[PDB]
Formats: sequence, C-alpha cells, structure tokens
Amino acid sequence: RVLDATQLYLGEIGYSPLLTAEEEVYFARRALRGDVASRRRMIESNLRLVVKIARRYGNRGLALLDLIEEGNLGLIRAVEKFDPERGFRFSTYATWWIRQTIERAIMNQTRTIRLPIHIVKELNVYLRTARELSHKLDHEPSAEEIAEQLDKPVDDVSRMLRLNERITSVDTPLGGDSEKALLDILADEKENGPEDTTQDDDMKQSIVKWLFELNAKQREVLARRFGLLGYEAATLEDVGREIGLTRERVRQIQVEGLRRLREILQTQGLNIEALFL
Amino acid sequence: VPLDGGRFATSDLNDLYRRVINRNNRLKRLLDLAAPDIIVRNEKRMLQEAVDALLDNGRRGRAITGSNKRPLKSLADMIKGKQGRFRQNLLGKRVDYSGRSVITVGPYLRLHQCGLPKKMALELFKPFIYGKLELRGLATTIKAAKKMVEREEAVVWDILDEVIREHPVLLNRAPTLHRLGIQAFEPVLIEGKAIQLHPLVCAAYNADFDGDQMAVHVPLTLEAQLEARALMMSTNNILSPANGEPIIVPS
Amino acid sequence: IETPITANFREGLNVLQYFISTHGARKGLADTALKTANSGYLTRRLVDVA
Amino acid sequence: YSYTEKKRIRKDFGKRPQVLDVPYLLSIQLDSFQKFIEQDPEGQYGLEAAFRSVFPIQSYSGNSELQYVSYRLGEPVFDVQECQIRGVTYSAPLRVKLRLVIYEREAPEGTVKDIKEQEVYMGEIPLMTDNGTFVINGTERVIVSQLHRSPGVFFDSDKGKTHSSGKVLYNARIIPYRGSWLDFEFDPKDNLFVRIDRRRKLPATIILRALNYTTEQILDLFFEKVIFEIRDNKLQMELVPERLRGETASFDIEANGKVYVEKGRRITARHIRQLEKDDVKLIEVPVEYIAGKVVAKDYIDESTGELICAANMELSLDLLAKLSQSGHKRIETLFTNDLDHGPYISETLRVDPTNDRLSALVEIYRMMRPGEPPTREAAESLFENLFFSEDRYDLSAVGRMKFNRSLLREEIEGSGILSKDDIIDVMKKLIDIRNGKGEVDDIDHLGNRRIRSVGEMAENQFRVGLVRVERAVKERLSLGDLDTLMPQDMINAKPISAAVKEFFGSSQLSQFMDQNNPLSEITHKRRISALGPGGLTRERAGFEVRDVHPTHYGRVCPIETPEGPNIGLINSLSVYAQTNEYGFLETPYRKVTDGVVTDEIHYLSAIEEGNYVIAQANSNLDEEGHFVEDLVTCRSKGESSLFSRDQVDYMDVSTQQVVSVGASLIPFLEHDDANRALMGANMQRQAVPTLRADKPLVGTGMERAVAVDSGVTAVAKRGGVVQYVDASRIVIKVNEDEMYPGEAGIDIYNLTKYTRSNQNTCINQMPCVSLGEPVERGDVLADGPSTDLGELALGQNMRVAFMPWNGYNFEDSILVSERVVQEDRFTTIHIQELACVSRDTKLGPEEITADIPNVGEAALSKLDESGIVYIGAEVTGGDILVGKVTPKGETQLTPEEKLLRAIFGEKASDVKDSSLRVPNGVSGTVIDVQVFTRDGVEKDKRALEIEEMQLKQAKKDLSEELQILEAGLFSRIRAVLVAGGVEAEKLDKLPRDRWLELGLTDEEKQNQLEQLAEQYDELKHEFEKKLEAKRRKITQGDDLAPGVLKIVKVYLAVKRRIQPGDKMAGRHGNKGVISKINPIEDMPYDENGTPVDIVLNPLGVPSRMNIGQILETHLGMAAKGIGDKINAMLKQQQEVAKLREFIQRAYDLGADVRQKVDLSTFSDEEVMRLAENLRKGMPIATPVFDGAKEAEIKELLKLGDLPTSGQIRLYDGRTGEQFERPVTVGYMYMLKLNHLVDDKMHARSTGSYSLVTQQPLGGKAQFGGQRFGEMEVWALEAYGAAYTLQEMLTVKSDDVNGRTKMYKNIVDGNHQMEPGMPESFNVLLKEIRSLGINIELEDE
DNA sequence: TCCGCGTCAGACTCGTAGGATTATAGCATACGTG
DNA sequence: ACGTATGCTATAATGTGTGCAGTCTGACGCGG
Ligand SMILES: O=c1ccn([C@@H]2O[C@H](COP(=O)(O)OP(=O)(O)OP(=O)(O)O)[C@@H](O)[C@H]2O)c(=O)[nH]1
Ligand SMILES: [Mg+2]
Ligand SMILES: [Mg+2]
Repeated sequence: RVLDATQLYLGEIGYSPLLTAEEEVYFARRALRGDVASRRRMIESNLRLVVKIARRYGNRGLALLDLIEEGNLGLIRAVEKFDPERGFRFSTYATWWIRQTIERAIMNQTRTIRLPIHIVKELNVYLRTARELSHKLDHEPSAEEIAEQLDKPVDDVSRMLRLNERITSVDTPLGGDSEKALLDILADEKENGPEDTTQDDDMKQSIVKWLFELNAKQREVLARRFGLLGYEAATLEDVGREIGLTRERVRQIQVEGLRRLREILQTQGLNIEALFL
Repeated sequence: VPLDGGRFATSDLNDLYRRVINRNNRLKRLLDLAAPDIIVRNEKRMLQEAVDALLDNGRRGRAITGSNKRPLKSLADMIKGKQGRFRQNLLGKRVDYSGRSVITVGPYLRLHQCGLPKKMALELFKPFIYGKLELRGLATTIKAAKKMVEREEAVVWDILDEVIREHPVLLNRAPTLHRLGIQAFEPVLIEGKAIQLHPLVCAAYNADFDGDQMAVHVPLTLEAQLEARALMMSTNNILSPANGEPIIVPS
Repeated sequence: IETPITANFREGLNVLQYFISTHGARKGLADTALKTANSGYLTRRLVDVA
Repeated sequence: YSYTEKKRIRKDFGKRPQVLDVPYLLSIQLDSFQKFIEQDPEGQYGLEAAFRSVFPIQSYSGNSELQYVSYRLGEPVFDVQECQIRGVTYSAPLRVKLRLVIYEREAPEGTVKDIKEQEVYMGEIPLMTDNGTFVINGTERVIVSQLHRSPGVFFDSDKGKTHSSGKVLYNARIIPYRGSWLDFEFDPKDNLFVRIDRRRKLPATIILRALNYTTEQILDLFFEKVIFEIRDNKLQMELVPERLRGETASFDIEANGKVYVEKGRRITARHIRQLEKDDVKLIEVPVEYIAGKVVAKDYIDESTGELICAANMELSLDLLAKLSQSGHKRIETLFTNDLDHGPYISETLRVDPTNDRLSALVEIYRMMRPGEPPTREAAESLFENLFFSEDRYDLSAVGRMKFNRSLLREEIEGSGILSKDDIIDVMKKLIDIRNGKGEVDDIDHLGNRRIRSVGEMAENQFRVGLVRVERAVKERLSLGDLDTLMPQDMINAKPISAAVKEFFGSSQLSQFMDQNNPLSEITHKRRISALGPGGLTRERAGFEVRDVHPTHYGRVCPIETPEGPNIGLINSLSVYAQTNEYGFLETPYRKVTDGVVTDEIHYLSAIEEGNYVIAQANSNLDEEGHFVEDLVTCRSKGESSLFSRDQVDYMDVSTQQVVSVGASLIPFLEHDDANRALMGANMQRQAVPTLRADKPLVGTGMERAVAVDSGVTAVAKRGGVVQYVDASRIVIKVNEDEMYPGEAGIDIYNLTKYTRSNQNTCINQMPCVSLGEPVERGDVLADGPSTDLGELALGQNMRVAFMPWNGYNFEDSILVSERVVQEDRFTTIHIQELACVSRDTKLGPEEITADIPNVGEAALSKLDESGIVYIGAEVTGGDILVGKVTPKGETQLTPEEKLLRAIFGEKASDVKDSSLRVPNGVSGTVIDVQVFTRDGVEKDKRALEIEEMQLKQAKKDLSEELQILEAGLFSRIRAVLVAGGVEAEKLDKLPRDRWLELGLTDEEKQNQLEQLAEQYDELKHEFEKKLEAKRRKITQGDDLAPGVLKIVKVYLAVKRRIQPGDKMAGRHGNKGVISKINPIEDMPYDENGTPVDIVLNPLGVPSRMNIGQILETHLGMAAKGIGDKINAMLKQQQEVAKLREFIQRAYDLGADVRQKVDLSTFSDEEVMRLAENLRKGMPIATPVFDGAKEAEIKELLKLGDLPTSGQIRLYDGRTGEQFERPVTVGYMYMLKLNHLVDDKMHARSTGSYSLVTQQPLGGKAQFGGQRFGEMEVWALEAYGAAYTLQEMLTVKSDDVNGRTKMYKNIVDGNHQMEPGMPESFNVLLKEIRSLGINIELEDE
C-alpha cells in the first residue's frame, strides 16, 4: 500500500474539500462566530494550498514535511483572523500567512546556534546587496565593497559575516574515507595532562614548605592577605580584621615576608631562572 | 565546542535532538489548538521519525542526511561495531610512554638488547628523570627539572642513562599476529633517530629492514618491569607456542 | 597459456613475455592485499570464542 | 644534432629506429580543458553545450522566458605567480549575455513586447596552467582522468544467480549518460522481465504494451508464423524445409509423393536437402500436432462476431474443430523451438497481468510512484519522461555510438532518446544471446571502459550549476512581476560558483599532484582512476577489474599501480597511448601495405585491435622492404602465435608502448620481475631531488623527454644567442629568420628561484647555458630541480659493491660510506611553510607586535620591531618565527600566581600569547616571508620595509624590461636605417632618443620604422599601467576568511643530511634502510685504492629476481670506465685528435647502434666541451626492451680496460687483507626516498588528551601515543602480563585518576599500580542509558 | 513446515595527506530587566 | 531604553517525486 509518512498525509489532503468563492464566505462567516466544524473544514480544504507553497520553501533549513507542519500553522492563524464580509477571496489572504510562518520557522530551526531575527534580517540585506555588486563587479564583494554601497560601518558588515560562518560536525570524515574524525584530533581544553597537573601540585607543595620556613607572624600576615592559607583574599587595609589591626605594620610585614622569600628562591635555584615563566 | 579559527563544531546528536524537541513542542502547540487529526497524525509520524532517527538513524528508512550530503551519526552508531566505543575507544587505546620510528639492524647487540635513540628515550622517560633529579637534589621542584631537561644540559643525559639501565622496554611491530609480536629488551641509548633491532628475533615480528617501523612502550610499574623481564624478555621467549620449534633460527 | 615463456631473466623477456608475466604478477599481489582480510578476520573469530 | 646535445651525448644501444618520436607528456589534460572553455559556434562542447542544453528556460506559465546569447572569459584577476602566493583560485570571470523575452497571453505569441538584454556574471572557473594544473587556494592541483563504464547497451549473465538451478540467466541493460536505467532479465522459467532503475521486476511485455503494441504485434515481432490450411478433409501445413531441423519427426512426414522420415526419427541435413530440392511447400499433417501450438492473430467467427480463440492461446483438438467449422481454413500459429527460436515472450505474456496500453502505463507508474492514485496524464507523463524526453534522458554521442554498434546498426550518430525500435532491438539481441548466436560483452574490455578527462567532467558540474539556477528562474518569473524584474535579479551566481568549486576541491579526482619529482608530476597527471563519483569503490571493487586485460596492451601500463587496496583501479597511461575521439583509448601501429611495412601510422581503437593481426616490434624489417623472416611472432583476438608474412596487417611501432612513463625510465626492465619492477617505478616517483643534480650514467633515453615535458625546466621558444645570463633570469636575442619583423624579438625567461613544494622540498631553476652562447630553437635553457642538461636526474649514481658486511646489510639494510655524506651529495633540502593568523575573537582583535608577555630577550633577538624573523635567520624548535598576541578575558590569578606576579613583578597586560614558534624539532633557514592583510588597520614597520622592496624592486625590474626592450627595438631600426641611407658614425653622433626623428625613402622599411616608432611609444605608455598594476596590488588588501584580520606566511629551508633510518632504493624496487654510515677507513676498496660508496646485500637479489640492478651496476661501471679513461686524457692534457679517435671508437661499438654519431663533423672546440662532460662517465641509454645485452656490455668493459666479469679484487678497509674472493662492483643510480627518519621518529610520555574518549590523541602531527589495538592487547593476555595490559588500558590511556596519580608516583620512585576505571567506559554506560536501557553497575 | 526473497550483518593492523555552502520582506506595536 | 518577539499585509493562487542503481557471502524472517 503506502508506508511513507509523506505520501500518506498527501493522500488525506487529496480527499478534502476544494471550496468555491461563495462557499468560503458561507463557512468563514460561521467560522468567526465559532461553528467548530466550519474552522475544521476551511483548514482541511486549504492543506493542498500549503503544500504548493512548501514546494518552493524547501532546501533551506528543515525538510518538506517540517515546512508543511509549520505552513499549516499559518493557514490556521489565517482562519483565526479572516474577513468573510470583504469581497476579496481567501486563497489570496491565506498565502501571505503561509509564506510568512514558513520563513520565520526556518530562521529559528535552520541554525544550531539560535540566531534571532534582528541580526539575521540585516545579514540578508548585506548578502542581497552582495548579489547586485557581484554581477557588475564580476568579483565577490569584500566587507569594504558592501560597506561603501550601504554607507554603513566596517565592523558591522564584518561581524555580520562572522555570524554567517557555518559549522563542521565533530563526527565528519576527514579525506572522504573511514580514517579519523575531528574528535580523534581535537584535544580537551579543561584538563591539561598530568605534567601540568603535577606542576601546580609540586609548585604549591614547595610553597607550603617555604611558608613554614618564614617567620611565625610573617607567614600568618602574608598568607591570609593573598588568601593562600586563610579563606578570603583580603587587602593591606583588610588584614586588620583578624589580629593585625594595622595599616603601616601590615604593609612593612607583608613585604618583609616577601624579601626573605626572594632570597629563598635565589638560593634554591629559581629567582631569574623562574622569571621567564 | 569552538575551533581555533573562530568556527564552532557540533556532534550530529545535537542536530538530531533539535529535530526531536522542535516536533515535540510543535505537537504540544497543535494539541493546544485542538487541530484536526489529519495534521496531528503527520506530527506524530514525524515525531516517531525523529525519535527513531535519534536512536538508530539508518534502519527504519533513509537515514536523515545533513550538511555534507552524509547521514547524521546517531546514538546506536557510537555503540555499533568497529567504529563504536567498544572496539575503537575501549579495547584499543592510544597509550602514553609510547613512540615509533624506522628500525634498522643491530648486528652488534646481544639477544636481550635493542638500540633506542637518546632523544626518544629522553621524552619517553620524562617522569623518571624528574624523579631521580629530586633525589640527587639537582631539582628542588618539577618545573625546575622540566627546564633542566629542555636545555638538554650534559649532566641530564647521564641521569637519563642511569634510570634506563636494568629497565626493559616493549618493542611492538604491526601487525600483532601472535604473542611474539611484542618482545622486551634492555634499551641501549644510541645517537640517531633509528631503532636498532636484534637480527634473530626479526623472524618473530616478520620485521624486514626495508623501512619497517616498531612502536616502543615503557613498562612503568615495578610489576611491569618484572613482567617485561620475566615473560616478555626476548631470551625467555625462544620457541613458538604454535609449534615446539625455535623461531629464533639464523636466516 | 598453451605457449609458455621460453626465455629467462638473464636472457631478457621480450615485450609480450613481460605482458604475460604481468597477468600472474598483478593477481598474485592482489591476493596479498585482499585475501589477507579473510585470514585476519579468522584470527578475530577464533580469539573471541577462545 | 643540436648544441645542447653536443655538450653531452648519450650512447644509445637501441636497434629499432624510432619511426614515432615520443609525444608531449601533458596532452590529454590540456586538450581535455581546451574543449571545455572552447566556445564552439554550433558543435556544442563544454560551456556552449551546457547553455544550449538547459536554456532557453521559460516560466511555469510559459508567458516569460530566459534565452542564452553568448559568453566570454575575462583575463584572470590574479595570475599564476600571484595566485600561488596569496592563496585564492586562479580563475577567470564568467560573463554570459542573457535575453528576457515575454509573450502576450490573450494574443497568440507577442514575442516582440520587451526583448530585454544584458550581460551577467555567474561564478569564477579555475583555469588550467600550461602544465595541466589547477591553482585552487594557492595549490597547483590535478584532476586525474576517470575510467568508467561507457554508456549504451550491455549484455551480461550471472553464471548462476541461483546455483540451485545453476542456470546461466542472461540479462541486458541500457546505460545512459543521463536518465533512468533500463534492464531486461530472464528467470529460472525463462520469463523476460524489465526492471527500470533495477526497482521492482515487471513482465517484459508490459513496457511493449506501453509503446502501444497489441498481443498480436508482440507475437509478430519476436516469433515467426506457421500457415495451417484445412483443405476438404486433410489438415495441411506450410513447411520451410529449414524448420524441422535438428528436431524429431513426431508424425509421419509425407509429401505430394514420398515418405521422407519415419515416426520417432531425427531429421538430418540430408532429409532437409531431400525436401528442399523436391521444392516441398505443403504437407498434410495430423490434428494431434496442433495440440500445443500457439495461435497467432485473433480469430472472430465470421458468423456470430465473437472471439473463438484469442491471440496467444495454446490450441487443442476441440478449438481447432470450432475454427474449421466457423469458416477459417487458413490458420496462423507461432514458430516455437526449445533449442533455437525460443518461446519466451509467449510464456511471459501468460504471467503479464496487464491488458492494453493505458493499463501497462499504470503498473509502470505503480512501480516508481506507489500509493499516488494514477491518472491518464500522470501515468503517461512518467513513462514518457523516463526514456522519451529531451530533458530527462540523454545517451549522448558515445552512448548512441556504442548502443548502435552493439546492435550492429546503420547509424554511428543518432538521437539522444530511446525510440520504440531501440527497446525492442535490445530485447531481441538479449534473446539472440539466450538462443545461442551472439556473445555477451565483458566490462573489463577497454572498449567498454571509457576515459573521462577533466573537460567533460567540468562540463557536467557546470550543468548542475545551470540546473540549480533553472529552479530560481522559473519560480521568480511566473509569480514575480513581468516588467520590473530584471534577468540578473532572478539569476544567482553562487549556485554555479559553489557547484564548480565542489568539483575543484571535494571530488576524489581533484587532489594535490606530487611535485617533489618531475616524474611524480608527469606520472600523476597521467594517472587514470576508476574511483570517486560515478566509478567504483575498494568496498565494491572485484578482481577481474583490477587484473591486467590484454586490451591494456599499448594503452595502459601493466606495471604501474599502487600495491595498496587501490591496486588494480588506479593506473598510469602508456607512453605512446592517446584518447579516442569518442572516449576509448588507442595505440599507434605501423600499417603493412602489400607486405611492405609502410611508415604510415594508424591509432587503432580498443575495438579494431582485436580485428587485425599485429606483429611484435621484435620482428625484423629488411631496411625498406618487409619482414626478413617468413614466420613472424604476432598477436590478435587477445592471443599470440606465429603467422606468415602476408597475414600480418599491422605492427607495434616502438618496443616501449606496452609500458608507461614510470616504467620507461627503468633500464634493463627486461631483466626484472614485474612485482619488483612495479615497486621500482613506484619508488622512482618518490625520489627527492638532491642538492646537486647528478645525471644518471645508466639511463634509457626517455630522461630528457620527461624533464622537458614536465614543464619544470625552461626551454627556448626561439633560437639565437643568449644576450644575458643570470641566476634569476635569462635574456635571449632571436635570430633574423625566426624573429618576427613587428616586435623587437628578445624573449624573457624569469627562472623560478628557490621556493616551496607541495611535499615541502626545494624548487630551483639554474641556467644550463653560458653567457653569449648560440642556442637552437626548443633547447633547454635552465635545468629544473631534478634535471641535468635537460635529461632527468632523480637521484645519484655511485660505486656500489654487492657483498654482506658484518650484517650491516642484513635484510636489504644499506651500508653507505662517510665519503657520500662528506660530498653532501645525498643531502636533500626541505622547504616548510609555517603560517601565523591574527583572528577576531569575541573578546577583541589580535595583532602582531614584538611585545610578548613572559619572554626571554633571546626569543625576541631574531625578530624585528614588527614581530617577524629576519630573512636568512637560522631558527630552531622553540624559537618564535612571528610574534602574536590575542585578548585575555576575566583571568582568575590563582593565589600562587598573584603572589608570584607580586614577588618579581612584571604585571602582564590584558592580552593572551599564541606566537607562531618553530615546531619542536624542526630547524632550518628562513628564505622568505609573505604578509597578507585585510584592507584597514595600520601596518607593522616591517610590513612597510617589505612593501619598500617589492615596489622599488618592481620599479627596477620594469625599468630593466623597458630598457632592454628599447635596446632590442632600436637594434632593429639601426639595421633598417643602414639599408638605404648608408651612414655609420655620423648617424651615431647625437643620442638615441632622436632616432625616430630620422626616416627613409618611400619604402616597406619606412612603414617598418613607423611600426617600431609607435610600438616603442606603445611600450612607453604600456610601462605606466604595468607599474600601476604592480603598485596597486602591493598596497591593496588581500581578502581573508571572516574573523581573520591579517596573516604572516613563513618559508623555512632545512638542510637535512642522510643518517641511519633514512630509506633509499634503486629503480628495481631494491629497498633498504641505512643502518650505519661507515668510516672511510672501514669501507672496502679495490687494489688501486678508490673506495666503494654503498655496500648492498647480494641476498636481496635471487629471491627478488630483479637482475636489472646488476646490469645497471655492470654497465654503470663500464660507462665510468670510459669516463675514467677520458678523465685521464683530459688531466694529461693530451690532444683533440687522440680524444676524437677514442670517443668515435666508443660511440660506435654496438651491433646495430641506433645513433651513428660521426665526430669528424664535430669541431675541435665542440669536442672538448663534450669530453669535459663525458669524464664523470659516458652516459648510456638502455631502451626498455631494446636494451644492451652481455655481448655489448662486456665489449664496452674491454674498452674501459675493466674486467669482463664485473667482479673486482676487493680489500677490507678495517683490516687491509683481501676478501676471500671477488665481488661485483659498479655504478648503480640509487635514489633518496621522501621517507626520511627526521620526519618519522616520535616519542611521548604525557601530552594532549582526547575530547570525549579522554584517551591520548593520534600521531606525531598532534603529539599522540602509539595505538595499542585489540591485537596488541591479546599479545599481553597470551604472555600473562596482566598489569602491563591494565597499565595500558588505564594510566597510559583514559583513567583520569590513574594517569596523573601514576605520574606523581613515578617521580616519587614508587612505580605503583593505581587503577580506577577508564572514562571511555563511563561514557558507554550513559550512552546505553541515552538509548533507553537501564545499565547500572551492580555492586558486590 | 519447506523453499524463495526480502532485509540486515560483517569487511587484517599500525603509520602519513589536505578543505568550504544558501537564505529566509519590511516595518510597528507587544514582551523582559537596569 | 535596549533587545528580543510577535503581528499584519486582502489580485488569484488548492496533491510531492530526484538521483546511484559490478558488493558480497551468510543468515534469518514472513508469506506462499
Ligand atoms: O600488504 C602487505 C604486503 C606485505 N606485508 C608484509 O611485508 C613483508 C613483505 O615481504 P618480505 O620482504 O618480508 O618477504 P619475506 O621475507 O617473507 O620473503 P622474501 O622477500 O625473502 O622472499 C612480509 O613480511 C609481509 O607479511 C604486509 O604485512 N602487508
Ligand atoms: Mg617491510
Ligand atoms: Mg626479507
């Protein structure tokens, strides 16, 4: 029989009313006043019109079946707000809705990174201006060449072209043959390997040794300011909250702790060795 | 995740998920409107198409193709066959303390020996240098030991040379047919980018010096050093397991 | 072939004697690449059960 | 002979004079594209075809339409020079003229209402170079020619679909160039079926009903007729004597007066002539004979008007009696035969469930569009659209040609659509083959494998651009306003541009061609593949395809193909092979007229080769006459045997036509196994050119042909004297005879100097001519990177000795002297290109300054203020080439860093570091740096210093152009002026700017002075706009990717020396790794003292069976022996006459030497420049199969006072005592393969990690560990080594806890096992849960 | 249960190479947070 | 106020289709 979801629906619309001028008015007049059955008919009837409009709006974002669904929602909003009293036909008024609802739904579900309408709307005029120029320049227009025709900013044109930059999936064959994908190459940013992990562990254990090698009040005041041993990274003025309660004596003792520690790095073999780093 | 080139990259799952959620939310919208059933039917068929495409894309019908006219990689696909997690990212693994290079002959070596380039073994035994360095007191910390190695200063070669002595290394040749496709030796540091292999065990690997490459692996744990010396040493592996016959016969 | 190759490598093959040598050469080296997968797949099959 | 040949002559051991000289290498590619752009007026080809095919396009209503007028190619925006550097396509503007015509609706056809007309751009097409390359994004790329199944008809049969039946089921298939497929196939019950697109299987009479054919016409088109008359009482039947042939007499066969055959007896050929000579027409027969026979036409009762029996119905006794009394005593039946004329359509109609035409179009429609209710138009439109519309279907010229000659037709050229005739004719020949006559075609025959070069494929891809525009045109025309809408508003230029760059990029045929070797370039352009789109696949590829087919003879090379899974599909073209005008291949052949081997040549197609018998080139001509021997070894019908003189029709032209270019360079190929010969020709393509181009002592002669045609050298367009020689360029003055009278006549050749290759190697052009040298037209002026006096120089020859050496040549391992390394002769050059990109991140723009945070003054020493390394600066891994900085966002200064940045100070700014630094390991010399910037942000000071040079160097370069062009232009006027008003010095008093002021009398030469005067001004005005183009492009901003602001491209030049691990080989497939560079003290040496260069293993020879290398060695030694004698006489400073006698005695030695070079013709000066090049060794040519034999080589060895044997008395260098017995020594031309060890070795302890698998990455490219696969794993399982494996599953790979924890334990010394559980498994858990499956870890 | 035909499952192991898309109006009040 | 989002316009228009078709040996799973 038929096991394609496409042909099945396309069959069901093929057995649905095809309304006359005066028929549309009869149903529509009752549809506004809520006849229930009337709203269902006008809709069922003009599903055929939605498909013909979705035959041109394909190959842009979603599939043909995805365009019809959202194209049907436009016919529904057209039925929710049609004027039968006006002598003008329905097929005319409904087309404005079905073309709109489709374009809008493509603008959202086309890009992975959700691009709102404002940045997109403008991008189109920049691209459609590129058409005019390309045909008469016979040269794909630059960011400047587009900016000189619109008389608009350089960075705007450039930043709008940056958002046009599309994606390559991390699961995309490299070389058009089973070999390796981008995931088998692209490294992990967050976690750096043991060598970088042990750097900080060994560097920060060496400091725990260097602090117990300083003065009792010098490693208290120096550590609790930077937030090394304490809980919160305080300032020269804020070390007074603890027991210091001083502004001059805290600053002289902080730097006294650092000067004795600078000689501890000159002797152990760092100082200018670990200055490049 | 974003590329270095300002581009982004997404897995095909995210794309397949957006197909499911869009259609599912559109069904919520149509159930709000009390739309005619004919439309609700399409929406339900679509929803199923999307769900079935997410679990296993290429199965029920045509697999939903994407950007480069190729089919979207689904969930099941990451568990499925060679290219799945099992065979590719679980039973087979890229491994640290590993290097490969063109092999050449080692007619001076004894059976339990193999040439290992210095700059190769340098990078391979990196944590063992930093370790023996802190012991002697030459490095106070590890980033200090890191720079000592980087500058390639003379006395660092002698430390590297110290750790490697009485330390076996695994030598593999592709393809790994039988167990003897890997044998362990005592590395001999040699100045040059070529590995030097013992002629008699060439038979086991089927290694021809016509431009062959052999993978190196360092046994880290003391158990691995004992395993390599006990089981996987070239001297302890003479006869083939297939036939009670010497595979290290002169040729 | 009813008529085999009379010459050897010292004497030199003629133009066809080499053309004939090709047929056997390419098919022998075709089974080095393609037929290796059946035997390597057998290794895989044997292992899993054992 | 020529001058450039007079400098060094190659001794040719050929004995088969070249009647056909080797053609130009780059020809097919060039010709292919030469068709695509070619604007043919009527005979549409390439673009002209694409437009006439699609256009004119008309709206969906059909009131408005777009019509193609004419197109054109503008000159390239950026030329090759610029394109190669910037990094954008070398393409030309496509300007096509369109015409929008609109009709009146109520009126008939108001065609003249608005004939709008304008010119429109759509897409820029990559042009082809003179080398046959396409410059895509700054890469010379090659579109390999495809090899695909030729369209038309094809008969096949699965020799046992169901080996159950084991029945050979025959099938036919119509293959178009565009359109749907049409297959016909039998079945176990011999019922004819049709499967359009190989879809559903439909009865084969259903398609005939669709072509309006009644059951009667179907039976009156395949089967014959059997007249059955019922006279009075006796039933009678017409007999054609030749019918009851090979059958049995089921009844008693008797005539007007005679019983011929008895019941149950075989009717032999005698009985058939017995009846045929008696002139038998009618025979009385029984009524039991018709029971089984099928009635032909319909038979209505004359009386009632009803069908007594319908057409195609098995008759019976009662039906026949019903027909006899109806009033029909003339009955027509079918001619069924189980052996010859088979009853198939008959039994097929009994399965066929259709009825009339209109019902046959239903099931055809119900097959392809199932579920849609069918109408009269939908069913008719579909079927008519399939194989019967000018739109959908196109067999093409080749399609109809092969289709016709497959059906033994009348026409070569006919219609693109299938006619009724065609279909039935195809079903007929399928049924012919089923009967017994007719043979099936096979696909492996090259008569069915057509070659498709680029130009036709560029045409195809250009059509899809037009097809994708067709959509946008029609829909915008119909609904859009007629008047307002212009034609370019409806055209889009991107769909064409995108569809063409799709081809010039993503296609399997469009790839980068090797350029590390002239042989690589020329053999890669002469590559032919079956893969990619519209071809085959490794997954789909069989055996019989790959296997060498006897059609390949002369067309395709038997020994040229990768030894990888893509083995038999990829293939190089033969030497003298060329494309058939339709598509197939063709090979040259000497026609034999009335026994006389005429010099007239005919390129025989793959089809006509089978027809004539073809003698081999081994056959001997009688010096203008015929074959010396009565019997000639020949070949035909794909087989080989001896034939008589008169029977020979054609003959192989040369002895090298069987092989390709790759194989034509191998000397003594005749003494080499095809397996090693293949590898030898495959590695000869991988031969990196050396520092100093060394000519091959042991060549074939093809050497020069390759080097010259490769387009890597610079050959003279016009002969004359080199006015000026220079390292950068060459200026040559043309002779009067060749020089044109209009222009000055001084050619300019700016030689390509050292710059990069696609394989990161050197490209240089050194002048091979001296200052002020007389050069002939078409002579090599500058040599390439691997060429020497025009001849190909891939690797280097050296004294080799075959013997083992303490196992340092174990398995093909190589032992090379230090003396080779001292001469730096195998020292190849590598040209890497590192780039540095300034991007636009979300945080802000990046720039390029010397200001880099956290740096040593040591790093910024080689950089300038701008932040780019100086030209000529040596660099090493870690040093920074180009300083870059990117913006740094919200940065959490960790307490330990806030304290460390507050201890030493040096507060870093809000900018990140990402400077391009030399990759860890690489080290070379920067030879140049190129800076690309967008049009905006102010520049670096170094970018201004480089603009200074480009400009002031271009101002000089153009000044030099107009200067020397002036001198050559007045040089003419000076000679013109003397003719007439003869005055020497008096004319040369005042300056040369007042020479156009002087004239001559009313004469041709007065018109000449006016030409040169106004052409001097033409160059004077041209010079300004030439300067404008240079100046502007030097200040113009190149267009970059979105996000990028500017780029800096660096060119390195490492000098890598040979070392252990380097891979080298001969050209006989004799591979090897260098194991040890032996001391000169230790190298073996002859009694006389000179040491050996390489010591090879003799055991790499018997099993290999590549004895060509030994002959290469022996001849090389002989050749050197002669050079050593000439070297001695030139050192001794002897005489011209003494050298003349010896060298004449050398050139003339061979049995029938092809070249007979007399030296009495050579002048004294010409002899000494020759001898000076002969002293390194007399270069010898050994044609592929017509090479030198032992008699000739051993005779040459006696001239060199070398041993007849070729084995020398060798002494061990280590010791000094002699080896126990002689060893072969000679000069073998070896090569340095690209597989160098510095580019191979890798090591890793810990580095990057994968993105999800969280195991390390792959390759030295990204610094990744070696993979330990399952096979590698089972090995450790077998040993029992459990931790060694668990160690390689966890800490060395994923286990995030383990890897870092273990690292810290190793530095502690405690190498302790600390497992956890690899991440890649924790992924697998959730991945199965995401699939809706409860997978939890059930505990103890 | 048995025999033909449909779909669905695999395809020896490691190294290296390189690139690019089309298009979604146009303007005026409604909905969300410093 | 700035960014995102929702809304309306009224000539008539009412059922899609596109795209690789020498892979292959082996093995079931629904009808017939
Ligand atoms: O596709 C291939 C081809 C060849 N090889 C492997 O590469 C090597 C090429 O062949 P070898 O040169 O090793 O041959 P051999 O020692 O067995 O014999 P002789 O040359 O002495 O006669 C063999 O060991 C073969 O297994 C592959 O692994 N795969
Ligand atoms: Mg090998
Ligand atoms: Mg070998």
